[PDB]
Amino acid sequence: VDISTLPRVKVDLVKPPFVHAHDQVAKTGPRVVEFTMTIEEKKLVIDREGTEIHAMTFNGSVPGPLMVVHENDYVELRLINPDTNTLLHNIDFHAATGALGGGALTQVNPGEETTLRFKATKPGVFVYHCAPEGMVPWHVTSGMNGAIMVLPRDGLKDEKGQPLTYDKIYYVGEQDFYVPKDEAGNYKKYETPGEAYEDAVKAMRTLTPTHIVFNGAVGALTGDHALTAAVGERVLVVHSQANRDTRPHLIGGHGDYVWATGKFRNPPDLDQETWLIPGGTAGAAFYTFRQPGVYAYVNHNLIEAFELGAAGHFKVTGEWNDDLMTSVVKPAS
Amino acid sequence: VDISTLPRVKVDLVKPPFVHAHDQVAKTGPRVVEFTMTIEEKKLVIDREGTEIHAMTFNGSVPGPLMVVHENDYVELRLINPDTNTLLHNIDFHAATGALGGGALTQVNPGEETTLRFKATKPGVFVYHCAPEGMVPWHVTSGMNGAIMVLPRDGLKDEKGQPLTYDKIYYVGEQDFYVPKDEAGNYKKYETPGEAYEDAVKAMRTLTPTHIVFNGAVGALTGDHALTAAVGERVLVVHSQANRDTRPHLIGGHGDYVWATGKFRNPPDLDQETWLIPGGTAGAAFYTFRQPGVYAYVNHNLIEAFELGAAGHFKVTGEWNDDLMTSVVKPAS
Amino acid sequence: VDISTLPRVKVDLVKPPFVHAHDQVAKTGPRVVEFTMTIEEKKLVIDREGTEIHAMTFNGSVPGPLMVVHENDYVELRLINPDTNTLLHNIDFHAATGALGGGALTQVNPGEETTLRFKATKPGVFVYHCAPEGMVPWHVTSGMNGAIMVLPRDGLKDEKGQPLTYDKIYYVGEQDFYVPKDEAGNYKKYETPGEAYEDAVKAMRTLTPTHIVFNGAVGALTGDHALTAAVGERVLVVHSQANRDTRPHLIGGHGDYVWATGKFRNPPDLDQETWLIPGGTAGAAFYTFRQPGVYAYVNHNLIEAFELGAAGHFKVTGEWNDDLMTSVVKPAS
Ligand SMILES: O=N[O-]
Ligand SMILES: O=N[O-]
Ligand SMILES: O=N[O-]
Ligand SMILES: [Cu+2]
Ligand SMILES: [Cu+2]
Ligand SMILES: [Cu+2]
Ligand SMILES: [Cu+2]
Ligand SMILES: [Cu+2]
Ligand SMILES: [Cu+2]
Repeated sequence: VDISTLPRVKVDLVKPPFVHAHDQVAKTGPRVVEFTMTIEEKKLVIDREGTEIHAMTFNGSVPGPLMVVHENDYVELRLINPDTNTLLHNIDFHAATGALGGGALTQVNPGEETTLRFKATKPGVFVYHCAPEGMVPWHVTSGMNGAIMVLPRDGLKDEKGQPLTYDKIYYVGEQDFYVPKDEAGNYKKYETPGEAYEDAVKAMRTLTPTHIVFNGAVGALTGDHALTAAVGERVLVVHSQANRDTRPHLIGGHGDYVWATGKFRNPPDLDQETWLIPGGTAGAAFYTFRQPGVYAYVNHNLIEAFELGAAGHFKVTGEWNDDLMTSVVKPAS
Repeated sequence: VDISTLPRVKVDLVKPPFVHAHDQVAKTGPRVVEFTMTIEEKKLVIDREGTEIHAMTFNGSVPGPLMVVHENDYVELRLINPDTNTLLHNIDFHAATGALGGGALTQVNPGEETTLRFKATKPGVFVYHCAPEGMVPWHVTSGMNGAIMVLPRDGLKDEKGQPLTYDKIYYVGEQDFYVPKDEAGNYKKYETPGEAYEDAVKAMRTLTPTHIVFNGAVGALTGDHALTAAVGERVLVVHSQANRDTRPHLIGGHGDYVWATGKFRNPPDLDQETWLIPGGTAGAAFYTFRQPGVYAYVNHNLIEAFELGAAGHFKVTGEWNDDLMTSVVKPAS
Repeated sequence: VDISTLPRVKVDLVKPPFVHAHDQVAKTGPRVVEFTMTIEEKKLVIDREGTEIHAMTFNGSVPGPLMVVHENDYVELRLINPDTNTLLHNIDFHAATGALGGGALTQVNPGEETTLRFKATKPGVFVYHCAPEGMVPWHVTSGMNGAIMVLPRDGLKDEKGQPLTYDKIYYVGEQDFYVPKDEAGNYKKYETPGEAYEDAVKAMRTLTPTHIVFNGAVGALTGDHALTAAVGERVLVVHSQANRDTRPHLIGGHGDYVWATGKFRNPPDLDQETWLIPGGTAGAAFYTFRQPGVYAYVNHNLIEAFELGAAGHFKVTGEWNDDLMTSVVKPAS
């Protein structure tokens, strides 16, 4: 088919954990969906101690923004590498077929741009990430990854074929960082990317992250940036991990319907407490809130959550249900 | 509904790997099921070398006892923290909805008790664990975790909707411990919990357990404490890991029906050799023994099993089936 | 039944990643399928640096060869330990029932052989590995593992019960090695297996592989030994990991149908980007190629893939489909 005869729609992306507006059920036929992202190398402070790294980002954030299309739409990405950056970059979409997910066709030096198009033939949530030949894990574990959601044209379905419709969606990107340490255990610091590269490789080869964070920093999804919901609201949480396994858990809730490995032609797993998202995968969990208050959303390696950073919060408004849970006798002597 | 109009039944818990008596198919309507647990901080020897730690337990055991109810029963737990303990504790049930699984409502200092009630709205096996704000992984990885089984009211079902009925059930709790080491690699030792806390945090942050054990110690489920069965018996093995992934395997057998992530509204996976239970999850495997002899039940990271402790035994009585397996020619020159 | 009345067929094994000829749909009734393997202890160079280890192999390769039978065939293995080896060995089949998978019946000193028979009662791909009491992880992580495929008698089926027929099959064995290091980080070297044993145990207990490789060495499945396919071909990739989790991914493709934990009575997961194969398991992924070119097949812990060795290639011939993917604007200033 002549792709030039199809509608074109330009998407304006938003910063995670928020997600650009879209329709769950497709209101048009197939479209070419146009996205632009600008690569930004920048310093980021990632913990409460003030540890600052040289991050590599799509569109200025870790993770990169969530892109949303429907099955059999075409994704057309303009990828810009401005001359204020110093490295070569590209992009691999796990949603795409051919050319190493796009990476073989999108190598951009500083000062260059490119436009890639692919057909989104499989529904699900998928990782995307930079992947320059020979330097792949360094770019990925510097923050250069995000996700894309390819919705079925008739939206999501439960294990019986009945519709599932979310009221809110959030995208939680989980990032393992490998900040090199000296023998005494303090984080080093480097003057150029090339001077950093060998100790970055050394640090990665330990297979022991120094930090594991949501939305780019310890505490990013807390306080004034906590996730929010109301009792009775249906929430989809998309979670990705481009390099390392994770095991999400909503403390005080469940995943009512979970696609742990993210692919919507499969029936969801029901009533999960915790789910495994393998490294290199995006998953999605659907929950209807039943109680108000603070929830923690964590990687349930609790060391990874509470020591290394992989924990955020929901603040949920509404009525308390004492049938579902109550303190019969409050703590007392 | 007026919960006061429902029957109350008091359960008397038993020490793992055994499980209190219960009915698979509910013989009554919904009930308030009353449990009591008393927290005990105690020294435990966890390996053959004599390594002794300061464990934190529910009811004196690692893991804490398996609680069993049916879907839409109410769980009413009296949690006691005697004044012979020194720390603050609480409890989070992954089966429950609201207040961080109960933790926000059950904070008990030494000398205090509390009673929590929640409705068990989802069937499955679930973790429970202590979770005091700011000190969560330390309590969990000191042994303060167990599991609860919420049976469907009409018992278990296979992938076709047909009943599955177990003859025996066992609960295997798997515990990762992080005993601090000095530079030479020997385990340290500490005079108070507060003096231990920083090196416990340091040890946890390595993400490398020093010990990974079933039922609280190397070898606990061997010898006179091996699990037992007969040929032809249907056995359910509930397995939990509150903090770290595991991959159970019955050496010489299978999981005929497995809920790897523990939730009974899902069809089981059939004929598994090995299954992944993510950290923060309980799973359950159903097997019908077909051969007598010794079996090993392991985490099939065989280093974790045979070096670090994650191995137990079954001793199975009955007839040998030479059709299923035989030595045609015994080892010989 | 009198096994002596059944047909016998002798299989002649081939070196991975290739697989001996077989029929997907069984063309005969049940058979005794006869295999022979000869254990070989040998030196292997496993990386580009020239690191040489003392490997322990079935039939001279890491992994051992893929064996293929049908459900309810009998597997009859002659296992030979020649007197040129120095250690005791045996074999455990995860496909088998009883005697620790066969290990209790197959202990062979150098200069001995044995013949084991078992009934392959469950369809799926399964690990086999050596397992000498007390030394199990050392033999496994020295390379002494492979896999066996037990096909359903009517071949593979999709999630709807429709046939799935592969045109090509490959077996990728993934091996974690634990080469002991000195304090400075260089690999040691040892003069006998007994002198190596304690530092091998020490190295294993770090839970941090030094190398993670496909088909026995860094780069083994690249260059003149890349995997091959044509556009439109249906390929099954069997992947095993006897000791540690992995997460396979075809870079530029998908797993159209995946049995991540390898057992064919279960419906496959559709459209996977990445899948988790738990340590101690074999899995299988079915894909129909749609684009030509180079693909990388990796463990999608990208550190494990590109630093530690867990990466191979496909070279795929045929026509490029610009509807599915194209460069709209090639990289340019
Ligand atoms: O369930 N909370 O750690
Ligand atoms: O299957 N045993 O390690
Ligand atoms: O998807 N490639 O790393
Ligand atoms: Cu990059
Ligand atoms: Cu990738
Ligand atoms: Cu506690
Ligand atoms: Cu928890
Ligand atoms: Cu061996
Ligand atoms: Cu095994």
